[PDB]
Amino acid sequence: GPLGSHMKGPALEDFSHLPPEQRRKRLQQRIDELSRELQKEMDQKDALNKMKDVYEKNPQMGDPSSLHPKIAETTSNIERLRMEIHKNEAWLSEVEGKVSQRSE
Repeated sequence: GPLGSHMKGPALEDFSHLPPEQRRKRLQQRIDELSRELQKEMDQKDALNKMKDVYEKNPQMGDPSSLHPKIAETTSNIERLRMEIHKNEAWLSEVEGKVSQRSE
């Protein structure tokens, strides 16, 4: 089944198996991790872009093309982490719209 929740290990695209209130609490914690993780990668990219420039202005360091895989993967992790923030926010859009567990 294409909709059989084919998730990549710890990368859950669900969090629905727990109730909205408990859910959003974990979503906030997930966003916490991902945003803090992303902060590293975003900085890492700028560092790599800076580093690349150093390799360009001063080949003393080495070859800038050897840093192309660096920037590529670094940016890929940036996208990866950011979209994982988005998925959480997407669920929050639902969860925070229905914080009540229906009627009593």
